[PDB]
Amino acid sequence: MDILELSERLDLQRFHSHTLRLYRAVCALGNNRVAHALCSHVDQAQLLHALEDAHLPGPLRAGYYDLLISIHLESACRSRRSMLSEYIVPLTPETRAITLFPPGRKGGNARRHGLPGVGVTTSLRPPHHFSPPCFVAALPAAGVAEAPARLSPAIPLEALRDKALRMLGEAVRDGGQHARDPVGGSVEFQFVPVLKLVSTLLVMGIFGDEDVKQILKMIEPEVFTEEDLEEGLLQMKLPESVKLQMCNLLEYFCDQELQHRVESLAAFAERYVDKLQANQRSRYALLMRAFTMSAAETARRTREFRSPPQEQINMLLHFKDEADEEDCPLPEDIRQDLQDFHQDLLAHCGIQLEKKPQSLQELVSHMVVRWAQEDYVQSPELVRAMFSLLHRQYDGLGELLRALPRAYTISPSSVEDTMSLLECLGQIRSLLIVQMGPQEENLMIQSIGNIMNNKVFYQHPNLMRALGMHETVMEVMVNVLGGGETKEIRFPKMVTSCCRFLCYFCRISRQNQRSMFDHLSYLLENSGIGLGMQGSTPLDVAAASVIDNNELALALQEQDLEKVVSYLAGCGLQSCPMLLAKGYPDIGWNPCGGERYLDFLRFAVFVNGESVEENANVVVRLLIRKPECFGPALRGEGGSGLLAAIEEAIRISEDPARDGPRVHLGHAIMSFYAALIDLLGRCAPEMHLIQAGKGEALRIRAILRSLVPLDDLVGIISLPLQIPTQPKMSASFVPDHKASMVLFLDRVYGIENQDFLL
Amino acid sequence: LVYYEGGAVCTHARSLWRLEPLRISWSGSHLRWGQPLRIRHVTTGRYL
Amino acid sequence: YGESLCFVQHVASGLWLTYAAPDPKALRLGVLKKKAILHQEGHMDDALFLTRCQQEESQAARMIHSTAGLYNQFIKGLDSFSGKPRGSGPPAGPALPIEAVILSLQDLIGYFEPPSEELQHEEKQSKLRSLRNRQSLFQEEGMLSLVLNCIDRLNVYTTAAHFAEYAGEEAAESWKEIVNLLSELLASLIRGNRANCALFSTNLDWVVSKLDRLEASSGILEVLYCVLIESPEVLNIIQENHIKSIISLLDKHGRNHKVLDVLCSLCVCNGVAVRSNQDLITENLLPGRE
Amino acid sequence: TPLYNLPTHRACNMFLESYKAAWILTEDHSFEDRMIDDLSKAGEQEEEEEEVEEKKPDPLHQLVLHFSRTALTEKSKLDEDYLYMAYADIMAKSCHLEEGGEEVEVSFEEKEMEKQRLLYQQSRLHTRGAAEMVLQMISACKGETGAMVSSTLKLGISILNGGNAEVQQKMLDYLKDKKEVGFFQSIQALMQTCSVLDLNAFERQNKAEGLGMVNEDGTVINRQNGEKVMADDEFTQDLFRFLQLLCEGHNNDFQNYLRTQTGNTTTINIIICTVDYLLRLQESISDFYWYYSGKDVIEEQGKRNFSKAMSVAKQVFNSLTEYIQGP
Amino acid sequence: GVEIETISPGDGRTFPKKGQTCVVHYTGMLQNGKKFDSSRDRNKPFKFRIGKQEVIKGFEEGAAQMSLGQRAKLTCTPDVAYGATGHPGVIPPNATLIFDVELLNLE
Repeated sequence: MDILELSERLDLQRFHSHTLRLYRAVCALGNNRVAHALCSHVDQAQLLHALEDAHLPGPLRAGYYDLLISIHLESACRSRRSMLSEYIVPLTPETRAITLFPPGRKGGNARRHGLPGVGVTTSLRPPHHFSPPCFVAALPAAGVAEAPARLSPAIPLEALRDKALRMLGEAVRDGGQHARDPVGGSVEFQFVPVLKLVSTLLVMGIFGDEDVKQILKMIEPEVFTEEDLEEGLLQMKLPESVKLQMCNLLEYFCDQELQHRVESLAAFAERYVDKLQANQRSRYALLMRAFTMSAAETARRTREFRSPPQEQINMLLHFKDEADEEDCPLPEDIRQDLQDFHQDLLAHCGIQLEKKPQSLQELVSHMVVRWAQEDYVQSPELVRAMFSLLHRQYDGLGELLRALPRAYTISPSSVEDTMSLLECLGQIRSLLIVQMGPQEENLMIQSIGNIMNNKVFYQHPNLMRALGMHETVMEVMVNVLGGGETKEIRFPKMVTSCCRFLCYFCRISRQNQRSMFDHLSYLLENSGIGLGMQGSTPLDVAAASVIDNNELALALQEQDLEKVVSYLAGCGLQSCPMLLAKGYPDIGWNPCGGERYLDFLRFAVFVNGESVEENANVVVRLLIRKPECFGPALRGEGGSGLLAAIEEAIRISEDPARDGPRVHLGHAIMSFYAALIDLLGRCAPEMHLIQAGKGEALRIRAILRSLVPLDDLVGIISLPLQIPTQPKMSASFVPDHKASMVLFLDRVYGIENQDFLL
Repeated sequence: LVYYEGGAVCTHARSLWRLEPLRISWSGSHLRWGQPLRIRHVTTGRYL
Repeated sequence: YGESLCFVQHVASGLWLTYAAPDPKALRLGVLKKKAILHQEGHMDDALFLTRCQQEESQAARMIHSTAGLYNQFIKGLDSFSGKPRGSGPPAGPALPIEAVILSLQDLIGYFEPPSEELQHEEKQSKLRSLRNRQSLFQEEGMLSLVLNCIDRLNVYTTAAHFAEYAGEEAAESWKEIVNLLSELLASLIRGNRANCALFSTNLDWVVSKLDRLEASSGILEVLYCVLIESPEVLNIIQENHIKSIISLLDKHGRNHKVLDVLCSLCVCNGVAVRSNQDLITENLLPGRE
Repeated sequence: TPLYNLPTHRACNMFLESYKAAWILTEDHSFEDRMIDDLSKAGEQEEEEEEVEEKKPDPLHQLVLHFSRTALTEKSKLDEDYLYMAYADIMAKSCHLEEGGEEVEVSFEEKEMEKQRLLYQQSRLHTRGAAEMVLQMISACKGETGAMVSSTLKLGISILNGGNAEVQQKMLDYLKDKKEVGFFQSIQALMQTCSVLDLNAFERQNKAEGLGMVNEDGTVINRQNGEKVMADDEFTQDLFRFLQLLCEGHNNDFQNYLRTQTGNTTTINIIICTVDYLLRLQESISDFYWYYSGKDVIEEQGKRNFSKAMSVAKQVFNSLTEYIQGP
Repeated sequence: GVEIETISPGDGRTFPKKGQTCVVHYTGMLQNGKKFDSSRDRNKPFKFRIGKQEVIKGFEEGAAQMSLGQRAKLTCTPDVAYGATGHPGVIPPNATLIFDVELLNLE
């Protein structure tokens, strides 16, 4: 039976259209293997003949057009739309030629703005890399190996481009005839899916300049070059569903106008900063030739050099924009050019300073108002889209100002490495949406590995702060960490890779740590982990954020500090059940878990070789209560001192029978107490500033000396250690951790006469 | 049994009680202090 | 109401009721249940005040009590003659309340019917909130366990005419109506509310196993459709045998767009794909081509 | 370090930043009034006419009803909704134009004429269509101190200015009709989180300000010292301003309802809660006096901080007065 | 292994030689089934080089047993073809495959 019997097809086409729903479903978001399989059931020729035909019932026409979008064009469109919100501009001679000036008519700012999207974009974005279909190729004999499976099935795009231009014109012309048998049984069925196709192909950006000029023609003959008559599509009365797709098309044109605007801004920036820096060179040289030393000349000469580039550019441009109070260090000639450019930019926008607007900006404003007069709408989505389009036009300064933070220029030379970076980022963003599984884990590490060890990630951290890549890595990490249950640790390798990348990202620059500081409360909430897996952990990156800031350390809230020590309370009670499954029989405490938390607590305080008083104060108040665990040894309810516990640990160290069969419990206890006194010794009140008069220092030092009194450090430091030339591992005892005890004595106690002699 | 549960059960239909005075005539009169009455769990149909 | 701070005691003893909190550590760290055993003098903080309930919940509670009593009588009757062969004659003294149960099922499905979409937005939202509340009030006290037990007890028989003997020959015709209306009633509960399907997601194996009979008609099928729509978290639990059962249903009961919508909803989660069930359904369904 | 001999691409990145902060962020918009005028003036086309007295909503009315429909949806946390920020500010600045846009003593005729062209502007905006739109989303915003409450409240100040007895009737009748308990709970939650004079944070920030060390020419990226100590001057003033302008006119009906709701199950009694916020501010500012009592001369930063606190204190005193002005 | 049933017109002498391209116009067909793949409808010659061992064994074996111009009806067994588990999502398990090829290949 032909795809045609409408009387008999009333029952059958319901089932068949819903089966096309299944076909589009299994070709889900970001799947290509199934899509290649579906190419057998529906080939290219069947699909193309469905595009050309005009006898369908109409639901199938929408379904078949949508199936074309679902198989081939879905993946590329989603990826390129995600990267469409970036405005990287490489520096090239072709870049410098671009300007707001229309090409072939002087004074074009007074006239129209050319046309939208016709101009060359030269924006940094990647290709698509389709692959063709076949079913006569040998399967991969080896494993998956995190392979891409497929790129996407391919189609000859030139055929689709020339086709899609055609029946749009035919449909518009037939609508201009105003017939009474629309294709598919209704006008909206005629116009919806065809406009869906051409809307997606605009996002592909595979239309010629003449092609987008042509597509601008039949909307209406208003946006026309200087150089029934196919009356405009907008002028026609047409229902709401089609109107939504019209909003999508106009949104694409507004994005092209914005991208052209910001691109021409970068083109202006390169020439302007080059000539400005040459004038700075010549002015400094003029000073060098005829300095004629005086106090005032030294003031100007010092302020030119000693000030950083930040204030230099800020002052240079601040003086330019003023109501005659310029005090310009530069001549009026450059300032006139800059004012002309700024006036041209403002003239390009809606600010100017019968019913023939002759421009996109005024045209769509009148159009959306005209739609709002008649036909009181009922689709909520149409309302949101329409008013989103309307506000965007007149507040062109707002749109521009919102776009410029994520704009960023780069050299001609480094464009090639950005392809590796951007395509890997597209892999990451595409893999974000899919539910997690073993195959994508191995694939995801490849993207992280290449981008981490690229080269370009080392340079330009402002670009890395743009694009939300740190948020993106955080977004993938929270999903695997999410669930709430302790057994939500499925795929426990992505956490290590993510934390490793974030740790390296913080070290690149200070402002990256400022960006990462906002999530710091969340990271320590999930700090409870197995406490012993190799590699990085969430707690480690949390410590790495605030390592060497000296202002973020002040910014820590009390709620953050009480949480980690609340976890430290359980370390003394619990027995570390992971090592119970390992084989170690029973220990009341958890030195291994405690050491990591104490390390992060260490990094709070010794910022740049000092000791911040505020965080130290809160730490010492909290440390009285929750470290009352770790048995009665240090609690004071018992009496086994540090020397007693260390001697006991040495007894376990030489005797492997008592401990179980990397980790050793005796070495663990040694390391735990050495780290604990490292924290306690480090957070003394200053060195001598506040100690010589302020009361807080005296109170803190008195309580500090009471817990670990003298005549116990001297015994512990005086103890021997096995010193071989046969050799013994450092994982039994350490000499550096003996030196950790010395740090307490230097800051807290001091020495008058006799401790030095002993 | 009966328990003084928290606020989670406040919206539910578990804590429903019916105040049934003794005599049939004018049962829905204005209740007063010290008036004898009876409690009826409407959901289960039982009496405290 | 609002401000009484009243106290209550017995008419005879006059012994004040109050909590005491005598519990051990185990209840103390767990639930905060306080058995209000009465004793002499009570406590100082025994004051109480009253809050009146709205019209809907009292009515719903009474319907819950009546339906629970009727269905408990039904379950007791069915269990009375379950494990008992019986010859040519009546089964026992107390016959089942067939007509009362049928009218109950009809009125209950009429009660939970959703509002008309043509109605205005605000009152539609209010009716939706009222329906969600009523579903929560019914589901918290139970009535899924009773319905599940009833349908499971009924589905021991398979003929729907002959082998359903122990109920009576009079109940030959009523069995199909009972099972269909019970499935529709379960559908009426499970519609819309997130909490109901979130609780009911445990019975995925039970419902998918039940899809093997004409008496287990498309009511349970669209129940599963609603469950997959509203409770997407259950989508990870699905295995290959469930997909094979669904495809077997499609083959056994002819072409049906409802199963296609079921599989389409099953394919994709809430804004998230699932490669596993995608590959499974793609392997099972398409390449056979028959 | 010299500005010259730098990379050519680096200077472009510098240039856009300074140009963004130099020419852009300059008041050249001059289109806020045109939106409200253009949307509402075209009630219907000259040719377009139902001619059966079946009037339909205007464009502006449709815009308001979309947000009101969005607010009524059942949800826990409200979405960001960056579109709403635009139309909220665009609407609010229109009525702000009369009072803000426009020594010499103004004439009686000019002042009365200035009182006019504001009730008409307010009537253009929100006496019909958006009276309850502002009130609805406050109830939706249950406890968040985010930008939702800030932008909505700024619109609420704009429409109620002068007293707007029509608007008070609309607001009060809607809120009394629906029995929507939770709005006053949202106000209570908002009021509890208001900032006060924290001396510990001020001392820490004073040490931070004392640490004037530069960092890659980025010392002043977070050396503000104003965003740390109060952080809530605008929002706190706008909140209590809204409560003032609800009962600017001597109603003695809205005031009674605000004191104690009748039909609702629970009564919040906001008027006492304002006293609690004042008492918190009293203890905070009193402690600041003790910190500076020993010191003779007051720091410039200290006086600036104290003036900010004093301005907020003034606004709460006036808002407190309007609950009892009129017997 | 392979049992072709050739058709007369063409050269019939120039066999394929190792390590060279072989144009085709294959149109698949399942045994007692339906078409699943073809290149005539797709309008592409599907060039491939013999020797690299990328195509299925049966197709290259059938191409080896013929020459330029002649059409044929290739047959393939499940072991030679995918038929151990099958190509996923299109071919079922334990399949038996049919092909027929025309070409204008270079050598």
